[PDB]
Amino acid sequence: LGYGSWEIDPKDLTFLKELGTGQFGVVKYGKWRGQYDVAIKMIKEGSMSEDEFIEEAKVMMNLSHEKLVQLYGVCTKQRPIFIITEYMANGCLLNYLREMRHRFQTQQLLEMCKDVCEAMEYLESKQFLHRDLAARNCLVNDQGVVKVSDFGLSRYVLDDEYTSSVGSKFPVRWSPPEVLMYSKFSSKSDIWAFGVLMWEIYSLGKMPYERFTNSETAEHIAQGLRLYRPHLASEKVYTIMYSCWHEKADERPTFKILLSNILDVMDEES
Ligand SMILES: Cc1nn(C(C)C)c(C)c1-c1nc2c(-c3ccc4c(c3)CCCC[C@H]4NC(=O)c3nc(C(C)(C)C)no3)ccnc2[nH]1
Repeated sequence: LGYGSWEIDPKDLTFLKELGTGQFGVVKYGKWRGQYDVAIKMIKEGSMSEDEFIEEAKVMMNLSHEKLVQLYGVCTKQRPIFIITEYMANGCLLNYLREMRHRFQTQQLLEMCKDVCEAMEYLESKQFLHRDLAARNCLVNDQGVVKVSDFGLSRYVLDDEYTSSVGSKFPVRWSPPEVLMYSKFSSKSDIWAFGVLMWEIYSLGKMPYERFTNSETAEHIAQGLRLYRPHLASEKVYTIMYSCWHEKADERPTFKILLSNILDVMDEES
């Protein structure tokens, strides 16, 4: 009584560990009904357009793919509201990449790219944009599988420093020229970001354009210059990520085409 299909009873949650603090505040690890691992976003007051998100959560619930971090439900009766998601034991892809001890083989790096590409192909098939695809917004489970996280939530951020294209928190380094110039988001801006994500993976989580500021990056990419080949990327892998950065959005591949290209390179580089 008093819960829709989207609604989780917060009394069913056991809080176990703090995972960190992001754009909407603290996120914790816990259990649901004593036995199911979950992550719990405790949505900071003022940080989210909550009513709009709650309506969208109904759509997000139905986005189900193995390589997408699942939304399990929301707790909306109380302030702060909670968002309950799939838990990922190996944490953020960016941090995971930066842990040199893993000493990833290039086949593992390509598999990470494929994991993300599968998730993104699924989202593309639902005409659903991520809008902030980057290694920091991917997660890794205890089997080393990478999944895409927090797809679509950018739409509900109430922080001008995140939303404004000249804001301090805006993902300049993952954005195509038409986003930077006209804030024109499309499937093809997710494609561009995916190419940068591939670059992050093969660079083991270096900052894209690490020697530039955001402002200098915007200027660089408007002049047609690009990231260049990470040491661990083969020429074939580099060709794939580079294909994501065509100046003309309509000349960039789809995620289906990228997936096919990644599978081909796996077959050629096994
Ligand atoms: C990390 C981490 N380390 N470890 C070990 C290895 C030490 C573990 C187990 C984790 C871990 N973390 C998660 C999370 C999670 C997701 C998002 C976030 C957080 C945590 C908090 C950190 C800040 C970003 C934070 N962004 C957000 O909440 C958000 N960003 C957005 C954007 C795009 C801005 C729209 N929307 O929500 C979810 C599911 N399983 C997890 N496992």
